[PDB]
Amino acid sequence: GVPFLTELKERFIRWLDHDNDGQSTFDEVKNYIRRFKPDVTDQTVAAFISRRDSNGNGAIDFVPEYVHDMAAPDYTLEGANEWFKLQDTNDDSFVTEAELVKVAEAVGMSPEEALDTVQGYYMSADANKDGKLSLDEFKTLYSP
Ligand SMILES: [Sr+2]
Ligand SMILES: [Sr+2]
Ligand SMILES: [Sr+2]
Ligand SMILES: [Sr+2]
Ligand SMILES: [Sr+2]
Ligand SMILES: [Sr+2]
Ligand SMILES: [Sr+2]
Ligand SMILES: [Sr+2]
Repeated sequence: GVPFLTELKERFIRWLDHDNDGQSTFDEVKNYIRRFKPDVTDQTVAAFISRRDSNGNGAIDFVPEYVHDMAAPDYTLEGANEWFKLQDTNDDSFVTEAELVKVAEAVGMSPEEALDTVQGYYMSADANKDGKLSLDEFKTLYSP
């Protein structure tokens, strides 16, 4: 569906551009990802910016880039993999229940809200019940 542009802006400010200058520069994207992957590498942060940076100015611009990306959200494996990798705190190519719960708490959920999100919705994709998601399990969460 179509997002509320005013909410997109409030989200962009609160997550990526605290100063509302219209750009999310390196240290801003890093402070964003560090909330939930505290030992995120500088190169991960750079690749996140590059997928969004259509004008090549090394920054995520609210306009046109954030609005373009968010106005028409769509599924791709590459896009799903980016969030998978950011939740894979130990980079072992699985997201465990505990990693997903810690990320949920880090982005502002209470302990019980985080547990109920992960143990309900996320683990519904755990086809072999081993307590963790592969990329192939995780990607199914985009098409309930
Ligand atoms: Sr200020
Ligand atoms: Sr900024
Ligand atoms: Sr990283
Ligand atoms: Sr840009
Ligand atoms: Sr992991
Ligand atoms: Sr369950
Ligand atoms: Sr599994
Ligand atoms: Sr589906």
